[PDB]
Amino acid sequence: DKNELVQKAKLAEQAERYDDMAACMKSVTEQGAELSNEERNLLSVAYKNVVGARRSSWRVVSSIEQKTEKKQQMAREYREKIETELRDICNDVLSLLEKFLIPNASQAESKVFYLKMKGDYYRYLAEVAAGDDKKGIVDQSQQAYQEAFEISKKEMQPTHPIRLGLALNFSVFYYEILNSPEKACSLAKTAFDEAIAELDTLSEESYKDSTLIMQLLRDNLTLWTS
Amino acid sequence: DKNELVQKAKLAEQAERYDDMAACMKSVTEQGAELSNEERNLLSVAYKNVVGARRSSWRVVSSIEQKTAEKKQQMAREYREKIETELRDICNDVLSLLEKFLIPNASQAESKVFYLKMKGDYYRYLAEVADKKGIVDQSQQAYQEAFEISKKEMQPTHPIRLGLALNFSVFYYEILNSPEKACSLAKTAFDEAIAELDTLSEESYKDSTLIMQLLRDNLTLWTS
Amino acid sequence: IVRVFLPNKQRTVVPARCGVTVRDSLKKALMMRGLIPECCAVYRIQEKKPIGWDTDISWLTGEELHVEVLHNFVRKTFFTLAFCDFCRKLLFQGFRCQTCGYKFHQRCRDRSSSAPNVHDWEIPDGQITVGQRIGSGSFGTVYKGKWHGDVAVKMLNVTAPTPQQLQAFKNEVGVLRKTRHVNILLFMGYSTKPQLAIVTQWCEGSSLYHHLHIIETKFEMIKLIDIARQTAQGMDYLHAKSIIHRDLKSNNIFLHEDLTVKIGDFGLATVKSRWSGSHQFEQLSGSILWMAPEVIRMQDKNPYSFQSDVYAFGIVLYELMTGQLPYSNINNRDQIIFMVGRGYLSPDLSKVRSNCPKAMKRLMAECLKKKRDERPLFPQILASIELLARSLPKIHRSASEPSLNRAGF
Ligand SMILES: [Zn+2]
Repeated sequence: DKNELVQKAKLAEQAERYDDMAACMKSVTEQGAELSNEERNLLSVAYKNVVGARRSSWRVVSSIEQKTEKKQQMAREYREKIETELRDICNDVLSLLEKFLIPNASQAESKVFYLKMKGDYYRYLAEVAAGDDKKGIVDQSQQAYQEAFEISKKEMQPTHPIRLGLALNFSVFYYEILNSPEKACSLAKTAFDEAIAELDTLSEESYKDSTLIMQLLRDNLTLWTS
Repeated sequence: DKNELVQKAKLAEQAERYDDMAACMKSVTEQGAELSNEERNLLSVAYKNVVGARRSSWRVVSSIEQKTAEKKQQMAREYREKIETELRDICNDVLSLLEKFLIPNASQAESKVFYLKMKGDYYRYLAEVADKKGIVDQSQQAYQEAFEISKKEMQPTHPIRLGLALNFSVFYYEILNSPEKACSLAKTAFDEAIAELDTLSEESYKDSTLIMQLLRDNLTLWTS
Repeated sequence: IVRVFLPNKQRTVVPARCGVTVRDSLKKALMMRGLIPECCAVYRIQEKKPIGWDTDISWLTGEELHVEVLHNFVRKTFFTLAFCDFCRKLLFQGFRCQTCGYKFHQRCRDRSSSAPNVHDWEIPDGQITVGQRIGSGSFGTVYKGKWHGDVAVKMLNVTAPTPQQLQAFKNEVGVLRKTRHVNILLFMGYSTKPQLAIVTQWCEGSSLYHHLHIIETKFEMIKLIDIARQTAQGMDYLHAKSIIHRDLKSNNIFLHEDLTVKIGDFGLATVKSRWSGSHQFEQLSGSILWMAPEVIRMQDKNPYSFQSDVYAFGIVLYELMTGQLPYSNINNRDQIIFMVGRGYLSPDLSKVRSNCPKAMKRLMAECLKKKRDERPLFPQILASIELLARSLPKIHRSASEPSLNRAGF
């Protein structure tokens, strides 16, 4: 069935174990119907934590790799052991976001988030590669936001959380990955201020996500300016 | 390769990737060397998280299980079964390991208590997920053998003794339904330490007070 | 021999020989209630020179000791939303503990952040059916009546009109009109031509103070967290538009038949500190339990500066996790004012219930901290609760066997 996959996803979410849900949700992407918003963030959170679990795995081991000769090799081999795991899972979802749900869709904002994920996960793969191995991915990611970002500044109000979500993520995309703070600074201030003048109507679309990301812009800028 | 199995486990220790310490250290215990204090500890840290995090995963699935068509229940019930089998297989992995090479080659008096403490410990998780009487009595007998060796060899101001006292006591309250046995066990172990607090070492001061704190925090909790 | 003034309203005679220092002599008696020479502090009378733990007590015979209270770091990756607890930013990785519940900072390069996951009113006379007044309270009098149904009117104390003051209300009523929320009561309107009987919605259900001391009925503590969350969220939205409650009490709070809490009967900092001109300099009112130490001092020109309401929340947490008010032993209104504002007295936290998580007992260590510079704004206080509102089936056992520190300083 379909709701049994959906229901099991929620139950797996309960018990701190999302790897089980990710394999259950990865099947949901491979169904063929129209994904809906409520479980859409379940798709977002599922691989984000699954990758984040491996991201946190890679980020710490990278530290001790540089904090060091056979012992260095142990770190060197293990680090690549998880990067392949980190890359394979990202390629698993990059296949999801490419051939499965982008084609079938009819609401611009629904397309905005998935395109954000396409830029997201390609960017995630871009964190591990080096030199030539990432240029084909980074360029693919940049287009995923640029396609969505142009839909952002045009087709949706600045109050909606995803546009700020597309804004904060896209901005940091410039600072760390692309190493272009000037476009990040300009976009961050623009996205935040164009969204600070229309904060009158919040409760109709949860105020929670707004102020977090809104705050997450200024403090990030506080770091991005120092 | 045993030291190669070391770095692959201490590294996996700070990665939230613990199933790599299940593989690594389980392959150290089945070699035939001497289990020093360090690798002895990593075995406890590795499996406890692997089984405890999966144990705690069961508890959340249990709370929602009791909070109720039967379609919703059977799905929650099924997931309860799936983690259950993973719990036993990830605990019987330790239980079979305990028979093979751990205890029969125990080298030190304090050392064998540590494993004998774990024996009952890992039965307790298996005992509380459960066909029933056989598992629970073995735990107690494994605990009782730990009890026998503890009082006549284990010092009364040691984390393992207190931890064994702690576990064995919380064993009584939750499974054996004997709080009076537990509080008496807690008070007796706690009081002697208070007489012996004047003599300890900085290498034993840290973990000892934490257990007593929890043990005293355990003392106060069960009073009512 | 030396004395000890233990928390939890206790005192125990203890010996003190020669040579032995502060640490062991007291620790042999400190431990029996869950202390340690590195989580407490005592002072001597000189006026409080800090007497530490290494010092020798050979010169401390016939002395008095007020033992006034001042972790192991496992790792994790916070799947749900979870904020830091050293700078109150957003936290993803980092340390923790099995008992305390307190996160810790990790850069003290410094990686950046990302997007966290998710899931006018004119009223003329004619419909004003005013009934018996309930009673006094924080800023004045309240009237149960009827306006378009069972809706609670509310007549202020100083109803003396001022043509510019109505504009001030238009400043304070327009802001406090459209802010609808799941918890906050749906405000209706204001009595215009008759004296101001503010049309705020009335319903059934028992109050919180009514639910704990007139009847004094408690439940399973799973519902206790529900109260400390929704009131953290409902009053969070009020600080989302800077609209301070200014009168948070266990009285006005409602309960919607074990479904959800409801907060209301708030605001109007204009009638409070009435216009004696063009000024609205403030004053204390009602009782000083909920109200904050830096509002007691009478020197806070803007007392409700986004943190004096945090302390008001904590005085609701204490009423939630103790079943009793603060200071049931000191029962004089005028004198408790002197001893709370200057910092001589803080609520005795060592009497809280025994079967509550250490994390919320840490929440009261900050949500009731006397200073206003380290109160966690409701953004952080809101998020923390869902962390240990879904973490009930995880730490419900008896303090079992914890691991070692797993972290090196
Ligand atoms: Zn921090």
